Amino acid sequence: LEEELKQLEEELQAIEEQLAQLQWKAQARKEKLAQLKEKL
Amino acid sequence: LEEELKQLEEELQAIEEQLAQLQWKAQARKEKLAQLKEKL
Amino acid sequence: QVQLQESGGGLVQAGDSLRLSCAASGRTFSTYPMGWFRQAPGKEREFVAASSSRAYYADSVKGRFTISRNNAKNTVYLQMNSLKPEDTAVYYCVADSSPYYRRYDAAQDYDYWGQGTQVTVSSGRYP
Amino acid sequence: QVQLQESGGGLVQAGDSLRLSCAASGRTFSTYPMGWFRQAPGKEREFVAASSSRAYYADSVKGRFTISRNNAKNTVYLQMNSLKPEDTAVYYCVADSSPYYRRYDAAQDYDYWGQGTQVTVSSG
Repeated sequence: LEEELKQLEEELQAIEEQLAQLQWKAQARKEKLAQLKEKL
Repeated sequence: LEEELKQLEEELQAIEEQLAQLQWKAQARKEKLAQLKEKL
Repeated sequence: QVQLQESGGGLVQAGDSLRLSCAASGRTFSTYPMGWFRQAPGKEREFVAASSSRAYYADSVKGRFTISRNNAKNTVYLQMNSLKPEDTAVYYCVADSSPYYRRYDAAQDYDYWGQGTQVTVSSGRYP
Repeated sequence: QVQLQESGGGLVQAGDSLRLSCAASGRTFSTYPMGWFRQAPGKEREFVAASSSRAYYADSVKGRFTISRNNAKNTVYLQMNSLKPEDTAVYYCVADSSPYYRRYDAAQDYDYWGQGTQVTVSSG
């Protein structure tokens, strides 16, 4: 059970790292998109 | 510019599908984690 | 052990229903997305339905099939209504154990596969 | 087509500072993570720094190097202080154009690579 806990905690950390980068990638694209739609 | 617009929107949609799944995966693991911590 | 055991297939008449069950008996399937693929005679494995943050359906089964889950029993269900002979196939339960992104309709992105259950739907015209 | 062009390398003495520049000239790069890798003699390309939601640094350069970006100019920079002979390497600018997850410290997860600029730090 202790190893299950550890692996669960590692998976959760791995998901947090993915979410951090993807949310930054989305925010950067939303900003660029807003600029482009204003231009168009 | 029109091509940039289309690709930005496709990328944002792909990022939103990833975020939806990754957040559900994280929430499910947090739920399991609390249960495991209660067992332990 | 780990198993995914499907049950509930069989022979039915066109227009009837069937409920497929997938009993996951490994461990911790609650954190995994789960779904169903089907392989018709001489055709490739085709996506049917998946469940994670929401339900996903192949266009050919929308409004007829409903996927649902019961975590307490570690099971996922495929309620199949208004069955057609074109739905005859072997139906496979799938699960995604990865903490990384996986595409819900890509067979190769699910790492656990059941053995499959046969669903046969007889046509309304009988000889 | 799309490229990343590094400049600012050269020969330097131990203890000095140096600033590397990388101009991205393909398309917009403000939505992409950008970073630096290096290859020293007889070693593999190794992660130095990356910039996205935040700055990341290899342990071997933390507190001596800074990564920054000028989005308007489509450029990324590597500010280097307290240079040592083991910092001698070819320094490569990199970019990640993917809308999918990519690991900031894995060379294979960057799809755009500059040609590299040589930095040489001679011993005192």
